[PDB]
Amino acid sequence: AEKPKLHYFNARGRMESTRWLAAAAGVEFEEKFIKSAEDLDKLRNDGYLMFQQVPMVEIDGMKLVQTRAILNYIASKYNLYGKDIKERALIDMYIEGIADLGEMILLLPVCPPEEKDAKLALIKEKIKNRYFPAFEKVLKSHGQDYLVGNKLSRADIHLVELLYYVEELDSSLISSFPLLKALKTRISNLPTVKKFLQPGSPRKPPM
Amino acid sequence: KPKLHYFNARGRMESTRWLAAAAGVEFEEKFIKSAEDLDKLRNDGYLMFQQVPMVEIDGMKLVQTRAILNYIASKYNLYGKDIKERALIDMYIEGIADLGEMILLLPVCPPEEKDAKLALIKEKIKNRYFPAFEKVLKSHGQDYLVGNKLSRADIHLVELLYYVEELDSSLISSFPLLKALKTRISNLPTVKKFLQPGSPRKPPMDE
Repeated sequence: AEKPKLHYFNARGRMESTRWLAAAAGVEFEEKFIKSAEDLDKLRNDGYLMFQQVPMVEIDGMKLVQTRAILNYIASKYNLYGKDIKERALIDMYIEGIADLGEMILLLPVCPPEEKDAKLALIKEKIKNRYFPAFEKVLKSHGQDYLVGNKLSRADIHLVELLYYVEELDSSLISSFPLLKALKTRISNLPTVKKFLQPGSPRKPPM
Repeated sequence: KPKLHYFNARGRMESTRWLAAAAGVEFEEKFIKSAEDLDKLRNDGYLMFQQVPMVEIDGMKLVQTRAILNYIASKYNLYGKDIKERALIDMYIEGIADLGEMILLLPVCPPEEKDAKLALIKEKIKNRYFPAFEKVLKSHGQDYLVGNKLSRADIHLVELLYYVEELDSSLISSFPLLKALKTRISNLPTVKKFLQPGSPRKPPMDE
């Protein structure tokens, strides 16, 4: 078959969690960077973007836009979405929480300086009182190596992706959560993830 | 019977009310009225991220809108036949949610920004979203968005068409197929029942 093709800017943005997930799944893919406005216009004009926006991933005859659509399909194809419907609910619950926190951090740079030193305080407070304790609690509930069904899933990947960004913001934030640390160590040590974390992978830098 | 915990309002629960009801599911609701109605669910451990919507369903307490919806869509055979169908469904409904979201928080928009944000929402409706969906209907000529059969995508799009009608009734005017769909979907027994006075269908907010 043809290798999936990822169309985005040569940046993290809204395409990174897809890069992490496909790499974690050991899926080989090609990137096509948008590097000019005219490049993006090429895409619209050719009819490649349903809602005129990227990320778009070409995969299995499809031109999938919308991060959640692209990720849902990849997680499913490569068996990282639970073994049943109830497992998918826990997974969706977890990863939607991660997306919410993700979202905040993603857009934190593109706001005013006036709204900034409170939005940061508000992010850090939610990490430490809402988000991190909830994932710790889940890992403590079962004592197992993965978040769901004692098997690696997209929740592990997306959370560990998130714990990497949380590190860049403030490395002290995980410090009271030992099981999250252990998870971040365990997942970074999986062969595919470890390859992704190595220099030269498709992992992107911060802005 | 599933139990919706939300405020007595549309909010982030309404699209679940539509979907439950389209699928012939009787649910109960439990309305939060005070900040200490909310505060009870948090300390009771009922909310994973201390937030509503929450649905009690099949022994789970599911939070996050997308988790609830995905679960209900699959359980009631409204999520397509396979992963490729779901992907087209996901692509479509995430587009819908993106527009839904802009419309959902128009009321809470800073008042000096409201004029531009409203004007931008209409531009997107007219140029981005409504044509994408007209083009889909026109490409297969079939009565439903996906798989020649009822899916959550038809339900979510129709719901949106009603919020767009409340905003500006001219917007749908040159989208014949969107018009045709809104009509056919609103005459499905369960939906017609939902649109009738005295259902769990919630009003627009006003203050």
